[PDB]
Amino acid sequence: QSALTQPPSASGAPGQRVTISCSGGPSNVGGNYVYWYRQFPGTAPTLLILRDDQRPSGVPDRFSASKSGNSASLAISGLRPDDEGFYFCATYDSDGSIRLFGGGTALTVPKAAPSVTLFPPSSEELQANKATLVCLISDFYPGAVTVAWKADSSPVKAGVETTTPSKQSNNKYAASSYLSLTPEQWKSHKSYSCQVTHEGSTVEKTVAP
Amino acid sequence: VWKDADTTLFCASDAKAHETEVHNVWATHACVPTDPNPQEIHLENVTENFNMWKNNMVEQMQEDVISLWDQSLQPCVKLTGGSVIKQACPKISFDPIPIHYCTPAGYVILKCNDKNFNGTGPCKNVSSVQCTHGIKPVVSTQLLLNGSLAEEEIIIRSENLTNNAKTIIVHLNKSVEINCTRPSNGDIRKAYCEINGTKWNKVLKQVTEKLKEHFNNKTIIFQPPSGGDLEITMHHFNCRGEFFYCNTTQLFNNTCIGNETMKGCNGTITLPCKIKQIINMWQGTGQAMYAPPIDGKINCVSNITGILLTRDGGANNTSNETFRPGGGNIKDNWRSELYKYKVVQIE
Amino acid sequence: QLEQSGTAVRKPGASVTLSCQASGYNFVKYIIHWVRQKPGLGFEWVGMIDPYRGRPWSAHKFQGRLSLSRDTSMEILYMTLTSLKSDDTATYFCARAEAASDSHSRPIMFDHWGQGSLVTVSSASTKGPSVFPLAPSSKSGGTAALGCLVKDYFPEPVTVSWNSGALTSGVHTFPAVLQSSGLYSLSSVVTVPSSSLGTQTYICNVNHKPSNTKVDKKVEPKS
Ligand SMILES: *[C@@H]1O[C@H](CO)[C@@H](O)[C@H](O)[C@H]1NC(C)=O
Ligand SMILES: *[C@@H]1O[C@H](CO)[C@@H](O)[C@H](O)[C@H]1NC(C)=O
Ligand SMILES: *[C@@H]1O[C@H](CO)[C@@H](O)[C@H](O)[C@H]1NC(C)=O
Ligand SMILES: *[C@@H]1O[C@H](CO)[C@@H](O)[C@H](O)[C@H]1NC(C)=O
Ligand SMILES: *[C@@H]1O[C@H](CO)[C@@H](O)[C@H](O)[C@H]1NC(C)=O
Ligand SMILES: *[C@@H]1O[C@H](CO)[C@@H](O)[C@H](O)[C@H]1NC(C)=O
Repeated sequence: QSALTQPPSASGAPGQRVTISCSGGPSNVGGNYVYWYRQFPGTAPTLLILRDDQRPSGVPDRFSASKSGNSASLAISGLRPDDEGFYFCATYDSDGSIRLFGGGTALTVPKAAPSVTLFPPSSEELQANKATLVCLISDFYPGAVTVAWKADSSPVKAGVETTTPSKQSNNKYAASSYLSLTPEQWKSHKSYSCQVTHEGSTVEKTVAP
Repeated sequence: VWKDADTTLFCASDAKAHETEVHNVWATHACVPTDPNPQEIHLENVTENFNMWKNNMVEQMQEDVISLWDQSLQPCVKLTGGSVIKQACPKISFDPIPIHYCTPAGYVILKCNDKNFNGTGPCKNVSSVQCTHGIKPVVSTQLLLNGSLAEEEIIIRSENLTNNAKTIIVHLNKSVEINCTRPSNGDIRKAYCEINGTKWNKVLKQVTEKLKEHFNNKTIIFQPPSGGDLEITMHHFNCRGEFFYCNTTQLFNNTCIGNETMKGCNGTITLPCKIKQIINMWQGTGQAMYAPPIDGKINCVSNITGILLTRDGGANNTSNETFRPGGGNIKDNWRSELYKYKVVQIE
Repeated sequence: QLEQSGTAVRKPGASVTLSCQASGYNFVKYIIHWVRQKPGLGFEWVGMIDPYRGRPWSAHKFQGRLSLSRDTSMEILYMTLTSLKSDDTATYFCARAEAASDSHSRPIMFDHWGQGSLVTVSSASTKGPSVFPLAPSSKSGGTAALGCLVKDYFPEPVTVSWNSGALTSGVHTFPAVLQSSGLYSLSSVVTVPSSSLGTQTYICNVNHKPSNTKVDKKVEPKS
């Protein structure tokens, strides 16, 4: 039986103490215990807390677990940075049935800015009777922005798709914005804005022959 | 006085030395004659805790039969790990005899005599013994055969009721006959087993009625094995050295129960079975090929005394629990007999 | 000790085949729960595959659809699933447990996990590319950028290089957006100075597998 309910976690700071539960529809002793996990690229998602055992070989002490109620509490006194990753609860559900999992939480965590870049459709594409716009998104922090295309002085209401931020190498973020145009419309409407907002002090370079 | 302990037991038998039948010769050589007057004194108002799942006696029997099988039943061919095995593959004389397991000094065997004992936990009516009762090393899958019966109710035994991964052993209070035959003198490997449908569906009707009491009057469901090898998925067994794999699909006929005077579900049941010479040993030890069958009339008749079961996962159905035949393994065969016993060290 | 591995894309409606090779001992007494991942979220029990016997289990919810598989000897596994769907793009996993059934430790838990077995499920078939040359704004700011227009290709992924990979300054292999109809739009840029030009022109670099389509299309600012 049993369910689960988790808030995303957490826009923390590189050190402060945090305490996150893995609470199930069993709001009783359940989840009686849990495994919380690391979960990385090319890596095994790597478990943190065992029950019926401590931390295995090759594991350090700073992770303690304690509950009461359904009030579980995965606790960090000393936050760490490569906690800039994803963490999930694992269910016993009475050794079944059946075993559930948590909502996942990540902590990498009011001021701009990116270096913004905008560019117009290539001729060859217009030689292909098509046209492709690029409003790129780059060199900002955090990877949390609100994209806004506009008709220079008026709204834009379509032709557009927002990514999941797919960060740069520099741990400052990366993203790309693109607008849908008819070649007719590409050159029917004089100018197309692309205000990707990073902490609302949003500057843009636009394109208009 | 004592404390829970594990130690190595010995075996006893009335095995006959001239029989070449392997159990006779073996027990003739590996086990001893019986004690004609073994003593048992009951201790008044004493309660003791048990754990049927850890009695190395099991480990000893499994190990022993395995060692035997590994050294006695050379197939014409064995495929194992990185090696390849070839040979002549000869005929044998085969017929199990009862085996008793008995304890040495400084240890004793404790027995739960609680008629309704589940195999773990306290037993109010406990006795002590020097040697066990006679246990047939009945090798079977799905079903436990020719075992001891519960003296009162059919008993359900399991390591973790919540865990569908834990095998359920069903202890019968009534034996059920299965009659398997390759008739004298065309498929030379074709055989069949006849079973009485009525006895089975009746006891089983009773078991279901009983199961609901444990499953909140929830719907009780049987399902076919999800899949797998014939070796694990079928009732697999040996008669005079020849290997049977029998399909138990027909048995979980849900429609055949409700006391509804009905068709299909009736009469003497004749189930078709077939034989395979080549198998993967469940010991995980590889593959075996044995030589071909005898001329003539082939027959093995058995009493059914126990069952191994696997449960379907998938909670929140809230009305039903779903089950599929097949449970653990032969250790359960020895376990099904052992729920009331444990070895202790005398201190 | 534990390597999952699989290929990415096939069309929906069909069926599939999945591995996870591990250590023999881990195959001795540990069933392996297959679970799956979704874009950035927490796991799903699909079923269990025992190390022994091959007694299979997974939820009844595939009764007509399912089959489970393995290899005892070769220390290796297979899974197979029916009814693929265009929306079914994400990573799968395998996990063990001593299970109060291994050692005298007696714990049940997902000890080690899979590297992940990627998925990319598209009804669309392999696709010939739409490549285009991004006229950079030829143009204080004595330093500018150009890149390529990665359009209309299928399936994943795209390779990017510059000066045959020799170029990396401000070079950035930018994200793909597998856009609605199913065309990823991937990007890459590279930054250049006011001083290098007249000789210094620049290209984006790709090879599309199911078509063996090796593209290097010249990016120019317009006539
Ligand atoms: C079980 O209980 C009855 C009633 O007290 C007793 O006569 C019997 O001896 C007990 N069984 C054993 C094995 O002691
Ligand atoms: C066998 O066990 C069932 C389970 O309770 C019971 O209903 C039935 O009466 C038993 N058989 C006999 C002959 O008593
Ligand atoms: C078992 O089957 C044989 C024939 O295969 C038959 O002769 C015999 O009567 C059957 N068993 C019983 C108890 O009748
Ligand atoms: C289940 O029971 C019905 C009712 O007698 C019968 O017609 C049907 O064939 C049975 N299913 C089997 C034998 O698989
Ligand atoms: C099964 O056993 C019952 C028990 O009385 C009997 O009435 C019936 O005739 C038997 N059916 C067979 C042997 O097919
Ligand atoms: C059960 O006992 C009978 C009687 O000796 C025998 O013929 C049969 O082979 C035995 N089978 C099993 C599996 O115990």
